[PDB]
Amino acid sequence: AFRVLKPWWDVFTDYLSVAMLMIGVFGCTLQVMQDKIICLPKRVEMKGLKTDLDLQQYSFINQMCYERALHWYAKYFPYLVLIHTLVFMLCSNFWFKFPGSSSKIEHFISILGKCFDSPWTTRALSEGEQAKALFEKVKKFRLHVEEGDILYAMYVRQTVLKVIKFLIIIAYNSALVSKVQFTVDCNVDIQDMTGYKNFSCNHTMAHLFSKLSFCYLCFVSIYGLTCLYTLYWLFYRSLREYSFEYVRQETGIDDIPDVKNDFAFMLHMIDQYDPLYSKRFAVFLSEVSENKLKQLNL
Amino acid sequence: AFRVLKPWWDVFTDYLSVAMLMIGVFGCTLQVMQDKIICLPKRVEMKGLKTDLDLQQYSFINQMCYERALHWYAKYFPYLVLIHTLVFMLCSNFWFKFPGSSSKIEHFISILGKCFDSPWTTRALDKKEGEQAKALFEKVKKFRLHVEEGDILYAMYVRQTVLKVIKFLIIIAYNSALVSKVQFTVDCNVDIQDMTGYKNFSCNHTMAHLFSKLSFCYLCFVSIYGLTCLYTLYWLFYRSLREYSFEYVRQETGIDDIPDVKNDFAFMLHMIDQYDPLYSKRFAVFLSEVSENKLKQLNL
Amino acid sequence: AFRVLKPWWDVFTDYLSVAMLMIGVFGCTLQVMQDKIICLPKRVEMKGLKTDLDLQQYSFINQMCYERALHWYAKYFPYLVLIHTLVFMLCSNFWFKFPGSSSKIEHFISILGKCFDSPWTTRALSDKKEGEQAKALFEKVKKFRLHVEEGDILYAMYVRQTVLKVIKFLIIIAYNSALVSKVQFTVDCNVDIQDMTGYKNFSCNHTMAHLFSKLSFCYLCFVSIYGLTCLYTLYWLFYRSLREYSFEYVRQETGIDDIPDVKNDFAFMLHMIDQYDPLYSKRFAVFLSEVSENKLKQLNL
Amino acid sequence: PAFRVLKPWWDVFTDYLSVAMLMIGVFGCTLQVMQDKIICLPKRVEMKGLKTDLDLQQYSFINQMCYERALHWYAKYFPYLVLIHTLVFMLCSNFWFKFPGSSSKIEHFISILGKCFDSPWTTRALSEEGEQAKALFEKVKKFRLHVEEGDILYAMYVRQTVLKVIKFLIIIAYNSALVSKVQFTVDCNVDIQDMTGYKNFSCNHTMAHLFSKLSFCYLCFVSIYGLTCLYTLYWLFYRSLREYSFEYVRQETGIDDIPDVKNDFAFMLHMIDQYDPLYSKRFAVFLSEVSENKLKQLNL
Amino acid sequence: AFRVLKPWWDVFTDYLSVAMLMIGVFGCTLQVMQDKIICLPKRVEMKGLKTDLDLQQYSFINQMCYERALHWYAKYFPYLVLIHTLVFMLCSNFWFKFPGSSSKIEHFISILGKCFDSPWTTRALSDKKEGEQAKALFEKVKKFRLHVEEGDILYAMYVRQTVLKVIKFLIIIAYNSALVSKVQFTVDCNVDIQDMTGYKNFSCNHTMAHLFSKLSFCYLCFVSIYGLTCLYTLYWLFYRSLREYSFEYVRQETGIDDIPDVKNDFAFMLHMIDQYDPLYSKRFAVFLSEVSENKLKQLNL
Amino acid sequence: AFRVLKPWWDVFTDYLSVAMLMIGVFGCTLQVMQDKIICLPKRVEMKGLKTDLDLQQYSFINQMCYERALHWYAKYFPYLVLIHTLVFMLCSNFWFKFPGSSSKIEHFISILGKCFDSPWTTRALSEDKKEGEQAKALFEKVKKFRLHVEEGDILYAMYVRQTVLKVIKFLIIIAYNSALVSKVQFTVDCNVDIQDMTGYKNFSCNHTMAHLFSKLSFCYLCFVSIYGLTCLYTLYWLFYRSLREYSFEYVRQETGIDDIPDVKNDFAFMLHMIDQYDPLYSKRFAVFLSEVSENKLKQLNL
Repeated sequence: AFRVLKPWWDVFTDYLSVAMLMIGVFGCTLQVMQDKIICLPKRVEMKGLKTDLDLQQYSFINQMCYERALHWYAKYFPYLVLIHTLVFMLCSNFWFKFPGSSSKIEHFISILGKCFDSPWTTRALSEGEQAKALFEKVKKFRLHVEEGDILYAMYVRQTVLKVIKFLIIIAYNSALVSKVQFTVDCNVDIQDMTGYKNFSCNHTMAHLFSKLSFCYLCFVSIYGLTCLYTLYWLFYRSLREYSFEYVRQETGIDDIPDVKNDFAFMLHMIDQYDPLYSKRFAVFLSEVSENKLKQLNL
Repeated sequence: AFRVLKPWWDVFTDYLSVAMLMIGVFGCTLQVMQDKIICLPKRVEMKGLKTDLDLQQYSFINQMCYERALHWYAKYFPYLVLIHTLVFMLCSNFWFKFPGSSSKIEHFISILGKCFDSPWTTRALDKKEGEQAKALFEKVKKFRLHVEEGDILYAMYVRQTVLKVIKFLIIIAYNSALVSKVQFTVDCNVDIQDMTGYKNFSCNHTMAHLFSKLSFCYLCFVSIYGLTCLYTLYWLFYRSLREYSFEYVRQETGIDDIPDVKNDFAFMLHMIDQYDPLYSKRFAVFLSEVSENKLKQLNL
Repeated sequence: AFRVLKPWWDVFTDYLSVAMLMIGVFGCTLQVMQDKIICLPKRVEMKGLKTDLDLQQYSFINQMCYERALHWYAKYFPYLVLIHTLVFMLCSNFWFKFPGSSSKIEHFISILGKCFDSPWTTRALSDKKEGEQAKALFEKVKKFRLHVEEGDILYAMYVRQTVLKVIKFLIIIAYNSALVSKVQFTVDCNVDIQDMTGYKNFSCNHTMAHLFSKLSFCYLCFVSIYGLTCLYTLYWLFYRSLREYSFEYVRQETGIDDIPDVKNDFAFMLHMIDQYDPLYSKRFAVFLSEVSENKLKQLNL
Repeated sequence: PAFRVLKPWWDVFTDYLSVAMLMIGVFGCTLQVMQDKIICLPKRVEMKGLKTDLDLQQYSFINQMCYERALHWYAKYFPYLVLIHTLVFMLCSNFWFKFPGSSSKIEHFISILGKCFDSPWTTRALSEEGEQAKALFEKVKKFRLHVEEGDILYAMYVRQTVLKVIKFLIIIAYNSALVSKVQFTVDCNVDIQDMTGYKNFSCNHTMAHLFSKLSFCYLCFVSIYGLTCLYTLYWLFYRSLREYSFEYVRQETGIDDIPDVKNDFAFMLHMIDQYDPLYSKRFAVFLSEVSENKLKQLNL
Repeated sequence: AFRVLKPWWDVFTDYLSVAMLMIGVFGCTLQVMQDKIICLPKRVEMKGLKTDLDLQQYSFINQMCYERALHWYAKYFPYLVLIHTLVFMLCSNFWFKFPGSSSKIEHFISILGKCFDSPWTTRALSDKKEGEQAKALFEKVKKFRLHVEEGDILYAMYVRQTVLKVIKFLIIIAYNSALVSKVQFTVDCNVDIQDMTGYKNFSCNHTMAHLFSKLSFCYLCFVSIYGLTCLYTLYWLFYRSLREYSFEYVRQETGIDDIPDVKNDFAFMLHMIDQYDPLYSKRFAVFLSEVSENKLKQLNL
Repeated sequence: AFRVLKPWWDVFTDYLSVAMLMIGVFGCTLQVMQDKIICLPKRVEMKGLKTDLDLQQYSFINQMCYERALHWYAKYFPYLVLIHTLVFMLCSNFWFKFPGSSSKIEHFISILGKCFDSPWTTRALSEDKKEGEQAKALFEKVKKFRLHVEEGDILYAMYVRQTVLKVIKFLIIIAYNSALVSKVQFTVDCNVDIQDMTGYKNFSCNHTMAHLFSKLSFCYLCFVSIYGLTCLYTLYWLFYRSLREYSFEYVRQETGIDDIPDVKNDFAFMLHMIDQYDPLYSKRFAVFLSEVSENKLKQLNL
């Protein structure tokens, strides 16, 4: 189910994405509740000024104001939060398990699942026909996957997209997150239908839709930085053509070669989850054990 | 099944975390359907004072006072408690979820489970039995050599302990010193007289007494948890548990050839020994070469 | 699965305790959901008392009256019951769930279970691997005798738990009987809010009061039952010294005058288990006589 | 959960009727806490409307004072009485599968019956392996020593029926006498004369036309559960359920060696017969020493 | 499972019952949301007439009229539909689970399955295990012929269900047919509440009546169809003497002029199952004459 | 499943009915939420006209007018659409489940499945112990089934009946919907005779959900015609082929064995119908329809 190959450079991002969707859900709920703007007519003991206006007129006032005095973001922030969150969620997860190359990753998953528990591997690390069948599958998988370049340039594309969107989001929420102000001074000209021209407006949910904005800014900064670290690892160790050189001096069989391309990426990544399936794969990825099993079967 | 890997410390701690979550959820629920400031104009059988104010002017007054009069905490003690509770919860569950210290712990747990049902240990204290014993000894040597050098399990627990103590202290301070800024009858002096006219208003906040009591409850529970974490940190610092000593096992079973485990095995020992200080002796079975030679001979 | 060790007393108490929580929840539901104290100014054919008051001043009147006139409990009746019930539920279940006190329970239960299905027990009640298993059970019995027959870790906690529960019953009966005559359904309030509304001495009614009185009466009755059960526990835990046992009945029934009498924690364990089913006691105690072990060894030999 | 093998028809009908009573009570409470209460009006004891001139608050106070001082004993808290009574009558049907005194024998009978009806030795003998059946046979000997020893399980279904009948009779009485008095047009007289002004008021109970019907339904349902319980109590002392003997089964299987069980075996076996008259033969096979000797010979 | 065990009347009953339940659900949903009796006082350029009455006097008037002027059925056209629907549902799936009352037909079903699938039928109408298979089938056939053709526990329940169905159908049809002429959009209330509200005689319109009438006709029509199916059961149950069978075609078609004529429960079940599939009858009747057993014994020798 | 038993005519309808059910459900759901006239009294810088009418009397006016002044279909369209959709659906799904006509269809399907995938069928048309025994068993089963089925015409009429009923109901629907469709309007003018109670006589009422509901009905009517047209097309396959007489003519030339005759009546209907899903199961069935093939199977068994 691919859960084996998922570096900590790809799980904290999923968790932070869940949190972002949660903040968006709370914001959407809040904007669902409440009553929005509640504006009154300015007049440009302590008995009060009888405004004298009928209720539908006040609904006309409080509808004209909340579409001619509230800025680009302050009225529709929750929608932007949800859109960016869904974009990031789809971009990260679905990228690798795409349509173009879903087959190779799944088949490598199957081969790794088989070779993780090979009985002949257990014996040699201290069934024979099974070892031969596994060797055949390994050789075919090598000739098919190692002869490949797809599953390499999809993680680079996904991380690049994620980092680009992180930059864009920080930019957008930078500027227009200082224009969410409670008081406002609407000056519209609904003057013959209503009677009082210039009116004052005091949005209801602005305190929250500033604090939620601060929190979303923090979470987006964290996810941006983590994607930054992944983009750092992905281009500072040349993780193509991995090297089972320490494996050779580590296990004794000094003929185990170095896989390349998609095999290299799969190994270097699945190395991060648990640095032990590398040995179990390298066991079947050696030629001398093949002839040894051939002799033993005889 | 991490059951033996959970001392009394991180049992009382988790239960108190659940209680804190309950108080936070109830507080939020009460903050939802309990209205808000019900402010009214001030005048700074008896016929009532006809105040002459419309049905939206009063709403303007309420939604100006409930956001420029009532003090900081008294408006968001529910959410702040919820956030701090979530952090305190997901700050004591990383020694079992973070990659890089997890699979080794799982293997250690499985191995510790393995070396329990040993008839040879009963014999020490069926050809498969001898082969099973030898395989157990070999796997024990393998896992021990695996976890005996990089000992990040007397480190990560230390970091979690220090951070949890820090958070307890900060939370107690900030929710104690300001715990006296929630009152019933606050007086608002807001200057909006061109629209309504009345210049100084009085506001009674609805849920402003069930929150002081709730904050007292949260302070008490958090103080208990702070003391518990402090004592855990004190115990896990009273002596260097980075090296163990099964001198009792040696003096008891006559197997005096096993050395003193350290580092990762020290962590596992000194911790598991808190669950039930007898399964420790079980590992002592797969720790002597004398028994290994005896079993190898018994195979013949 | 520690269902074997649960005396008849705690057999009902836990159930009753769960029941208490139910009342708590219901009470809370009736507080937030329903309305609250209503009120009206007092002027202290037919007619109509026309008293102008815009329908916000009435809200201020209600929400000052029902916070400065209703007594200490009737506003907070549910939360107290929930809190005390959770306290009792925690107290009753920290005797089989305490680290450093539960491993003995597990070891004793495992040993007793191994003894219960013992076929060598059937043989001694009047193969080589079978005899080896019999000797293994005898050795396990010797180990358990050497380990869990010394300290009263599980003979000093049950008494403490009973003491705490009895104290809670006392304090709860006291408080919930004290004020339960101070929760009434017509209160007369006098706050000095006069410059802002006009009428300075008002009458008010707490809507959900005559029901809260009855619910609290029910809570008092159920708590008195739970206290009675705890009292019987404290009378069957202090009139017979269950920390010094003697299997004289098994000696009479089996004929072997060679099984000794366990004491202290083993005595506690045996005595408690004896209240679940009066059979496992003899099956466990049989595999402790030297004649039985000698017979098993001789059959092996 | 296997807690079905011992359940006569009486138990199934009792559970179903209990479910229906619970539903009636739930719907009633939901109604009583989701609509309008009594809605009272002031009494002045072409044309024109009789203007009353009283604000909303005063009217709400009139309603709340009247409809807590005029409506009689039952008609206000009706649904709660049905809920409590249904809870009791649902609790009585459980002190024979939870109480310690009867749980063990019940579970042992369950397991032994499950094994006994699933024995190829039954196909061997009734048509007229080795130690595993003997283990069951020894377990049967083990079972038929902890069981056939006295009257424990045949006290529960001979006492629980008594209490159920008693409480059903009582509830029939107390919902029979206090069901003539849930009226629609009631009159209240509160001395609220300085607050509102009028002295005697009239009040119609809003949802009172459904309480009479719901109470009729509850009266019929309690009648049914009472009759079923009465029948079971009559059975528990009319036909001798304290001594069974598979004598007809003795003729049907031919092996005239099966024993004559008593007390606990009597109640457990007869009620096992009630559910399906095929467990009796399916188990009685592993109860004859001749069958045991036949199995012993089969081992060789 | 029981798919072959459903007559045409059974499927028609299931369908009509589902329709009835749906109609009742729709009616209940409507009655929840919109039904409300409205009323106003009656006083015997166009200028308005000011009734002069407050906002609770109208509530008292409406909630007195809508309980003293609308008749018994009109109050709940939905309740009676729901109850009769539940009753018909209970009548459904009645004979099949009375005591356990399932093995009594499960044996017949297993017998029919084993009878259809035997090669011996093809061989007769044209190994040791097949000879053993025929022997086992014959033994089971004898056991069922003795057990099934022994009394009345498979004819009483279904017949009683049919009788109850006919009775309920006729009763509900009569009741909803006699008094459907009282649902209307105008009702004239003359209540005696005059010293309190003042306007003595009032007129009322019932909100959702001119729909309930139509729905009522709907129910009647639908119920009629179901009832007609029940009537056909009277045709099926009371005309044919299915309690006696006769292998009139078995001897003519398979050549074995010895196939017996079943009686009582077996005969009725055969006459029924003939409706579902007219092939299993010969399959079961193959093991109904001693000729088949003799042939099986000869071939297995 | 009766996969072979569904022509194109049985394909379009099975989903057009689902669409009709959706339209009806949405119409009813909307009707349940927002509706009902909002009437006002008539008079048979600008300042409004005070009316002096309470907030209950106006409700009574609304409920009397929107019950005695708006025409039948406009008042209850959605019920009508749901009912007609259910009826057409059930009529469609009758014959393939009717008592007395179902088991025969299952037997036909079983025979077809046996004959299509058969090593004997492949071998015979290409130019053992288990194979020979199975071939003999199939030959006997087919010989019995032909006389067991080709005796009457029960299941080859019900298709004619179902087609006739669907076409008739399509005619009826395209009648009623076209007729009572100009009676859905927005502004109606009601004259109730209630003057002593509310005071005004001639009232006007702007209905809501009309210039939407009416439009939906047009939609429905169009989609309804679809079903009817499809049924009419199936009528060509009904009474133009005389399908009650099958003619296995091409098989005897294209397979080489001129010993299988042409079926009639019920078998003819079943074969012609199954021939519209894949024009090859016919030959694979006719493989076990020649006497020479049975003789060869017997000889290979012998």
